[PDB]
Amino acid sequence: TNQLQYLLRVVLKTLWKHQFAWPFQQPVDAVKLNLPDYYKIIKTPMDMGTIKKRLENNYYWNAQECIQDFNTMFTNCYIYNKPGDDIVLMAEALEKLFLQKINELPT
Amino acid sequence: NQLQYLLRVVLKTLWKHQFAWPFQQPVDAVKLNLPDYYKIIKTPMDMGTIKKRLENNYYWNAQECIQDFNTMFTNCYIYNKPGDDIVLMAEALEKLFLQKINELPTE
Amino acid sequence: TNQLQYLLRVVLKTLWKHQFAWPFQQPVDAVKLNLPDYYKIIKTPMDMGTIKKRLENNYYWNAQECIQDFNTMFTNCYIYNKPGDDIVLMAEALEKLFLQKINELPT
Ligand SMILES: Cc1cc(F)cc(C)c1Oc1ccc(C(C)(C)O)cc1-c1cn(C)c(=O)cc1NCC(=O)N1CCOCC1
Ligand SMILES: Cc1cc(F)cc(C)c1Oc1ccc(C(C)(C)O)cc1-c1cn(C)c(=O)cc1NCC(=O)N1CCOCC1
Ligand SMILES: Cc1cc(F)cc(C)c1Oc1ccc(C(C)(C)O)cc1-c1cn(C)c(=O)cc1NCC(=O)N1CCOCC1
Repeated sequence: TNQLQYLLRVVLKTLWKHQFAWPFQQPVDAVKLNLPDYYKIIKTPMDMGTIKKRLENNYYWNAQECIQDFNTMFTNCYIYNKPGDDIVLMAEALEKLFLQKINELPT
Repeated sequence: NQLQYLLRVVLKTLWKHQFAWPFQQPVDAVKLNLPDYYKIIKTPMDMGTIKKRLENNYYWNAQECIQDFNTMFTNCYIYNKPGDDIVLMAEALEKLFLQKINELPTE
Repeated sequence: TNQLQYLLRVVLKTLWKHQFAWPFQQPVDAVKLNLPDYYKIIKTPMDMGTIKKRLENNYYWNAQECIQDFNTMFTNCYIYNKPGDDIVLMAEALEKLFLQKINELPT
């Protein structure tokens, strides 16, 4: 099986279905929340919404580039928020699940 | 790629046909007052969805796409009486599907 | 690498950034601009928008089909408009650039 297929049909599907996915399914809406510093501090934004489109529209060079985007999504969240926030536990849980599913990856 | 063939040849052929229109998007059970449709048919399918899936790198391979076309025809034959307009249209389209699927490459 | 991937991430990216891209990012709206003859003279219309959808959705059989589309876009423009017209000077700059990027295509 292709790596990128797996990332779409398996890795991403699992994370998307998951309970805590909703804040990561579209980008952080800085106006709606009142956080003018978000686009200042977070240099390269990223969300599963974006990732899903990239898989569906032939953007990624290799599976290593799609994984990059996942880590950036997580690392972004951890930078901008203080540990033990609500959002951060959510991210942490998703990254747990994410990292499980990478290890099953085709080879 | 056989998937290319299913998009560019098989699906265009079927979509362009006169009988396609009821199979180009889901059956809208609300509009038809068919509240039993979504309870009887458990995997609904249509060319709208199939098209989307080919355009968005969903399928594991050509043979999963063929499964979807079959599910489309057989859902029709499950829900509807034989000899109904809808069922004769489905049969027309399936005949034409089987012709086009024969000249499939082997990759 | 796959050449289609190159056409998406490098060629089309570069052309779409460019200052003169905007009139070529969607079909030439003959009704808006008030050109009844455009669609009689131009038998195969084309634009960077349609090429993009096509790259994003697995439409192209191979990379030479995509390259023809880019060439149709320019020639259509030279056919329909007069020399010295602005749109032609724009397309000419875009074509220049297109041809540079095409000379670093994977093989
Ligand atoms: C504000 C908030 C309250 C809450 F109880 C739970 C969450 C996840 C939450 O965070 C979000 C809620 C909605 C949205 C929308 C739909 C606008 O994209 C985003 C977030 C949010 C998402 N992500 C990925 C973040 O990194 C941060 C988000 N919220 C800003 C935030 O965490 N805070 C606002 C002020 O700083 C402390 C808490
Ligand atoms: C209702 C109907 C009348 C007709 F003269 C021809 C058709 C094809 C027809 O079927 C449909 C018409 C519209 C739509 C829309 C566009 C709303 O999705 C769907 C169908 C239809 C499509 N498919 C694939 C089906 O299996 C069944 C559909 N309609 C309900 C239907 O045919 N019946 C409902 C119960 O009575 C027996 C027949
Ligand atoms: C009309 C016009 C005036 C102008 F000052 C600069 C341009 C590029 C221009 O051309 C277009 C402007 C907008 C649009 C929109 C965005 C609506 O589709 C299209 C064009 C246009 C684009 N392309 C690719 C063409 O080949 C021709 C276009 N316009 C009609 C046109 O250029 N002419 C109309 C008849 O007179 C000679 C010039």
